[PDB]
Amino acid sequence: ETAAAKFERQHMDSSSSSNYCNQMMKSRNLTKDRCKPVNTFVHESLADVQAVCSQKNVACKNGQTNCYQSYSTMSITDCRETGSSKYPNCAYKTTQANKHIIVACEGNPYVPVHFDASV
Repeated sequence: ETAAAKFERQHMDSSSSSNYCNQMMKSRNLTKDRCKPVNTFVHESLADVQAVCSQKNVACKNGQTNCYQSYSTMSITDCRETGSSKYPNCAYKTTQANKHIIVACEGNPYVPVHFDASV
């Protein structure tokens, strides 16, 4: 699995409910080795998200310079692990929102490889 493929698996859902995160985090294998604390799914088309790599260049949280912020807000779902959540039964809080996304891009083709933040 490539870095680009991994990004699509972990963050893309172009296809809501209170149990969305509980179902999605498991189906996308984000709770295999451990309960991933937080994760975000983007409901926009792959083309629209891949297009962010040519948008607003901004600094990455880690200090690298290959991050890009979307010019338009995007429909996203933030997943956050609850306190009562215990592996292997990872429980998540599903929250829908419309915000600008920031992703790190790499390669040729230059595509998203890391979801940095939502603003």
